[PDB]
Amino acid sequence: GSWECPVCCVSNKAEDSRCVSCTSEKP
Amino acid sequence: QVQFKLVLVGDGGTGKTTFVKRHLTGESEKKYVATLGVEVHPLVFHTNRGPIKFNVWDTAGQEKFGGLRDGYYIQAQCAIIMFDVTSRVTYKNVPNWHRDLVRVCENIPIVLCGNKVDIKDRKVKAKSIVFHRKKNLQYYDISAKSNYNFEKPFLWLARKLIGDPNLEFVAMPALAPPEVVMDPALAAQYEHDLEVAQTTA
Ligand SMILES: Nc1nc2c(ncn2[C@@H]2O[C@H](COP(=O)(O)OP(=O)(O)O)[C@@H](O)[C@H]2O)c(=O)[nH]1
Ligand SMILES: [Mg+2]
Ligand SMILES: [Zn+2]
Repeated sequence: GSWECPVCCVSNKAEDSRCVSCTSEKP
Repeated sequence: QVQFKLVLVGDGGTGKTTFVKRHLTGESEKKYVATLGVEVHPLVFHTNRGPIKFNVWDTAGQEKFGGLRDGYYIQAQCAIIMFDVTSRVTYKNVPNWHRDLVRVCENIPIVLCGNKVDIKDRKVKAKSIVFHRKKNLQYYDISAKSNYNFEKPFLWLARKLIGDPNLEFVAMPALAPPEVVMDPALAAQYEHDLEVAQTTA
């Protein structure tokens, strides 16, 4: 379920509706 | 694909930007992170175990005015702390950077780099460089402008993160040509001093 952030490349969890680092949305 | 977020920190003017920008593909493929005012440079290195990518986070100068926001440090998997060997104060601030980093990231692998060793009039010498020995950190003299020891921090980190002491870079990445000469006689001496200091305690 993990997704890579298109903006900063940080790996996030599926439970996150936006990047823990840069706050960018999940695609 | 094997990639790691690498945060690059240290006092303003230490040469963090010059250093990361040596890697040419990293420079052409960098991504701007507006919310944090950060440029992320994807630095690929080719090792005998395949390609490894360091996404290096480089500030846009905010470090001159205070600590960095948590979001900068968040999910970092490794780091480089840089100071200027021609500026005692940058070395003195190193502990603060470690503290801030570790408060957010903890026991991630960290390399300490003294930059600008191409300069004859060196202030912070090997025998004064002692922070890394205390905290588990590896040290390298570097010179961003001459490409001197450019690859060493990344190699040490790759070995630590993959857990393979025998990891090697098959070839050096394409780098911006040296802007200044790094005296081979100097590099010889500075390496000797470091070795000796490491066996000093
Ligand atoms: N002599 C020398 N100067 C350097 C080196 N690296 C950076 N500088 C200089 O240090 C100044 C600030 O560099 P910069 O990359 O902006 O430092 P930063 O704020 O940490 O990113 C610039 O004038 C650079 O030319 C180096 O390896 N040797
Ligand atoms: Mg900078
Ligand atoms: Zn992000």
